[PDB]
Amino acid sequence: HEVVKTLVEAIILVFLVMYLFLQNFRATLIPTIAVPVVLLGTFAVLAAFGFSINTLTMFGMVLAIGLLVDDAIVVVENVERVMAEEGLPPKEATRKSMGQIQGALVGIAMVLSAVFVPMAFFGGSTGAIYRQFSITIVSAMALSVLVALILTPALCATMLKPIAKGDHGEGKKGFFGWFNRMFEKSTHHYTDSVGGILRSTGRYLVLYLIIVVGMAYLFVRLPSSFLPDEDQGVFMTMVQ
Amino acid sequence: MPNFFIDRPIFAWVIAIIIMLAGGLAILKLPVAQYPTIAPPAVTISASY
Amino acid sequence: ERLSGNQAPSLYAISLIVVFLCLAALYESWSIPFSVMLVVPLGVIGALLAATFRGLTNDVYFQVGLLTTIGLSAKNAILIVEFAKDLMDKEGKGLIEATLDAVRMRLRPILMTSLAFILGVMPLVISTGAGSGAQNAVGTGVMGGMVTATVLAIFFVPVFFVVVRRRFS
Ligand SMILES: CCCCCCCCCCCCO[C@@H]1O[C@H](CO)[C@@H](O[C@H]2O[C@H](CO)[C@@H](O)[C@H](O)[C@H]2O)[C@H](O)[C@H]1O
Ligand SMILES: CCCCCCCCCCCCO[C@@H]1O[C@H](CO)[C@@H](O[C@H]2O[C@H](CO)[C@@H](O)[C@H](O)[C@H]2O)[C@H](O)[C@H]1O
Ligand SMILES: CCCCCCCCCCCCO[C@@H]1O[C@H](CO)[C@@H](O[C@H]2O[C@H](CO)[C@@H](O)[C@H](O)[C@H]2O)[C@H](O)[C@H]1O
Ligand SMILES: CCCCCCCCCCCC
Ligand SMILES: CCCCCCCCCCCC
Ligand SMILES: CCCCCCCCCC
Ligand SMILES: CCCCCC
Ligand SMILES: CCCCCC
Repeated sequence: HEVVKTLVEAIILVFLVMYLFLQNFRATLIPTIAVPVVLLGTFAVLAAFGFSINTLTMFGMVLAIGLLVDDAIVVVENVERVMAEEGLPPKEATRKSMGQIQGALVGIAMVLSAVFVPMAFFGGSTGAIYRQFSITIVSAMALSVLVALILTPALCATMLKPIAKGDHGEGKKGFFGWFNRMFEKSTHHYTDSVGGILRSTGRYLVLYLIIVVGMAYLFVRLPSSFLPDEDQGVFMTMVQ
Repeated sequence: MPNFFIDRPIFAWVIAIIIMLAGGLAILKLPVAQYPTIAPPAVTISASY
Repeated sequence: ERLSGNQAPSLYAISLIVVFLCLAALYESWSIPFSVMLVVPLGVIGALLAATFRGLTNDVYFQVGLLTTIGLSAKNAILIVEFAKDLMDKEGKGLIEATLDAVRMRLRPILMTSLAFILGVMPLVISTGAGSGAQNAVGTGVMGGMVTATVLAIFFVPVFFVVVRRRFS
């Protein structure tokens, strides 16, 4: 029930971060609706496959949220970008946006399945533990793509507000006015920074090898365990 | 589908390699026997007087 | 214990091979997949740092949280590399110009996701009460992994693609 509470809390925090960028209530609901639709759907897939609601399957749902919002955000943001670059109405920009990313969304899910599926083939005691995550996360990703191809496009065409060509919300007054101008400037600072990095290149390959060796050192230093000892509000005392 | 993979021979190879991978891994864990279970099962009651 | 123990390198080696093959099919290239697969360590360093500096261990919750972090970081890299290759193939742009257009277009959605998920796993990091041991273990590795994966990838993915594209014609 504490993990169920952090799902609700995570969806609320997703909603707020979405409202910071989309800056209108209807648009903010599109990614916020997609998550619980997929997650609830995932419970029905666990039911079909004879899996249970447990700590591992529940934490599978929490970790899944990241992959679910991204599917929704990729679709919603790309429509907003098309609407801003060309000035197409929501329905036209949606059709166009889906046309150029719907292929990648399906492709990505098959690449990502190759990350999570393998650990469903661990043997014996440890096997069942890792298999809870694999099937929960892979099932969620599958539904996420299917939700990204049915609902998310339909909501984008009906709920998104028409954006005029060249309008990045810099003309807004208040917090959104300042944030939109801050991000637009920050995006120029970013591309100018990357543009300079691409001229150097070699000094980042060497810096990357430092991050990889830094990783390797930390991996072998970090002690490995299995499942933490939880305080369960009870214990026993032996008298021999 | 044939026209699709004529222009995408790497995709064509990828599908083939993944199938050979699943097979190669499968062989390692497959049981070995002369036959499968071909015999119908029997139950014997033993008593002594 | 004695009958079977540690089959980890085997399954993650296959995973690594199949991810490469899937990326090779996606990009119709034996070389371009490497530009995406080189982001794996960018999210691992942050997870290891987070777990190390909180005195946590390399456990189930760290591992599954790390695969999730690698998933998003690789997915971010895929869409950056996909947008760049599209501009080069369709719009007929140069390597540098297209790569700069790709990262420029993919910045907002990357940060939108990163912030949403990092802040979403905050309740787990600061969690107390029943099952906080598991919550702390999950959130710590993810939050640590996501921030390094987010800040490093946006600067390194464009280097990976440009460098990899150049070595292989
Ligand atoms: C929005 C994203 C989704 C968030 C995750 C979904 C919630 C997950 C909850 C996991 C725990 C649920 O555990 C389940 O609870 C429901 C009630 O809610 C119980 O079901 C109950 O139905 C009614 C409800 O008044 C009770 O009268 C009855 O005693 C009981 O059967 C199940 O017996 C229990 O197994
Ligand atoms: C054991 C089963 C064996 C089968 C294993 C299969 C795993 C491989 C899955 C890899 C995922 C590939 O993902 C797929 O990539 C191709 C690349 O041509 C994309 O295809 C798209 O690419 C470009 C677009 O500019 C065009 O050449 C093509 O017309 C278009 O359809 C698909 O939109 C995407 O869904
Ligand atoms: C231990 C791991 C540390 C991780 C660090 C990851 C990267 C940190 C964020 C990127 C900041 C780099 O900052 C960026 O560097 C490049 C190259 O030095 C600079 O590039 C500048 O110098 C180079 C050569 O001196 C010129 O060719 C270029 O025209 C000029 O703009 C950018 O102007 C700067 O914005
Ligand atoms: C969607 C992927 C299905 C995974 C199949 C599970 C295989 C479990 C058998 C492992 C041996 C006990
Ligand atoms: C005209 C487009 C046809 C695309 C065919 C791709 C289907 C691949 C399925 C592979 C199954 C093993
Ligand atoms: C297992 C992956 C095989 C890679 C094929 C190499 C391509 C060489 C083409 C010149
Ligand atoms: C302690 C808050 C209630 C838990 C059930 C969602
Ligand atoms: C189960 C062996 C250690 C796992 C390292 C990720």
